[PDB]
Amino acid sequence: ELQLVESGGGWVQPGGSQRLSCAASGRIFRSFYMSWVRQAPGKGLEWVATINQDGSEKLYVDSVKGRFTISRDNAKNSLFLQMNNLRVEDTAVYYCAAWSGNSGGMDVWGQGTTVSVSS
Amino acid sequence: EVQLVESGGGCVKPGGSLRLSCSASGFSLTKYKMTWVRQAPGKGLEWVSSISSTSRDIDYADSVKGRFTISRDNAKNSLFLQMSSLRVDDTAVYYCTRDGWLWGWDVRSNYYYNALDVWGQGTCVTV
Amino acid sequence: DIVVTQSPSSLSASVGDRVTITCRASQGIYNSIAWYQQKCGKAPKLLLYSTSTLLSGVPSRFSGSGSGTDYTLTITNLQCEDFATYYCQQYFVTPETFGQGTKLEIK
Amino acid sequence: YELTQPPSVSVSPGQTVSIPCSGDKLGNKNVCWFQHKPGQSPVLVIYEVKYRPSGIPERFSGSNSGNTATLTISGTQAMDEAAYFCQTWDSTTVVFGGGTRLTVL
Amino acid sequence: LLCLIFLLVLLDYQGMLPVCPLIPGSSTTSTGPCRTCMTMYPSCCCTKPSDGNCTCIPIPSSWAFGKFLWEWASA
Amino acid sequence: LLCLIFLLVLLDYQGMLPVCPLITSTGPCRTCMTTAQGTSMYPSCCCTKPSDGNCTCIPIPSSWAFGKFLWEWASA
Repeated sequence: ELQLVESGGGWVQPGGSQRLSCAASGRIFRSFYMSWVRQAPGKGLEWVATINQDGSEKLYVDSVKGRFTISRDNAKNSLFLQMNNLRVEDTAVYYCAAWSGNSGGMDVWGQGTTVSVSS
Repeated sequence: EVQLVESGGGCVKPGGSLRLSCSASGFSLTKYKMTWVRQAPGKGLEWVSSISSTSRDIDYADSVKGRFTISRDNAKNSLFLQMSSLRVDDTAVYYCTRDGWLWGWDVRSNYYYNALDVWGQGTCVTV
Repeated sequence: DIVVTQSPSSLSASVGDRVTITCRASQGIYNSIAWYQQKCGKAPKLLLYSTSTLLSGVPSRFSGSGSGTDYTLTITNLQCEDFATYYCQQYFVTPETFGQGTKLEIK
Repeated sequence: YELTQPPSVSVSPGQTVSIPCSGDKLGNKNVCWFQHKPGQSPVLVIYEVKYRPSGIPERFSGSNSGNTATLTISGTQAMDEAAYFCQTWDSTTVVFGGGTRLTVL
Repeated sequence: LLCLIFLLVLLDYQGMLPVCPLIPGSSTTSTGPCRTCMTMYPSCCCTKPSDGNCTCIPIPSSWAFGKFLWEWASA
Repeated sequence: LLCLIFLLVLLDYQGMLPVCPLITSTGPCRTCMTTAQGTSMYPSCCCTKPSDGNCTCIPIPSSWAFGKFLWEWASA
């Protein structure tokens, strides 16, 4: 199948920046919508971003509108989320998700990276 | 986001020549038939020219037939309209639109006509 | 080569009202009429195509009807955003003739 | 746009339960149900109003009545104890429910 | 074999072989969930992960299989 | 002709020919995926609505779409 692994999540001072990288394990990665969904500690899942196959359609949630930038390297089979001007409420476990063609939702998920934006 | 941005619009002496360059972002021009629509100041919309997906079916309006020259570049993803010998009656805002999606060989009956689904921003040409 | 008359030239209506715009082609275009909305000094946006199909971002208030040569665009509920000029275009055969345009003003 | 779920529901060791999911006109939207066990990545359980992906057991089922989606688990075991989120799109942004931490005694 | 090929060609010319187009990546038609066919001619649809609605494209009425093969061999 | 027939059969087996499963029962319409070459999505359903009917979105078979369609057409 398709396996996604998140990396680059870690502690960062408020107002800082991060670049979470999601490495895929297949060439089918290029054929899927790739989304970032976060789960904050003590809260449920929250969608963050979504990018189409070509990368020409990037969608973000209003909480991280403008602050985050999702972009994919199809040749390298990776999906990066650049977080700029992070906030205290951006502390969460971020998962990359693949909208596979064998399901109507995102049925491929990664382990997740625990971004901890605090002083 | 599907968007078209044209350029090359400005004041031009009568009998001169201008070239309008309409780039597209968010999609590709390779399989779409592109169209030019102008709007004279205080007048209505008017079709100008239309080029097929592979530059085979070129159509010009009877008012601008012979002078204008429409040409696409799918590799560069950009439409172009070379205007030659502009009369004083050619001053208008030109919009580059997207008329029809090709599926199959390049014939007018192999297109899915959605009637100019996305419009450009419009470049003013003043003579 | 197809004369596509559009009527009325201009019409006023209240803030909430149903307004119908008629478009009569010279000859049959076989349900290949499209309705575009052009606001104050902006590029027209496609509202309807194939005489019935709505477009993404278009409010559900706009609707289309008619067949053969006579087609209608109906706005059941109006709003400040509905101040624009509406054009009907036939794309049944080249050249793609547009309508003359109707100016809609909220009274 | 807000999806309203119960904070938690109670299940007998082998009984059937139904996790509801309120919303504004959910009858005209696709609702995907996930399963986020603590410490594990979310697992898609239902990708349409009533359709399950490959490998998900047949016990899960989905329904959408009026403005309320529902995930029904029949013959719930101890391996269904997790948080279930209903996901649907408002205009172009996907929205998850508040979570329904299923409890199996 | 040859008769079968000619029969397939004849069925494809009449539009009886519903080999449907690759749905365009950028379709502006207003839609909704696939279970609500807001568009209807027989169309091939896929659920768009962005807005959650379905993007559809009608089957070509002239040569569906031929057009699909042409577009497959053109890429 | 034999090479063309073999190529068509191979494409049918791989799921490269999205033939509608119509010769009903509504089915899932899975998410859009682009093909190997191109920005166009690969269809997953065959939604069709009659003039006075309902939605019938039957998913496109993956194993043999064209073969299953031909078998259904012959059987009906």
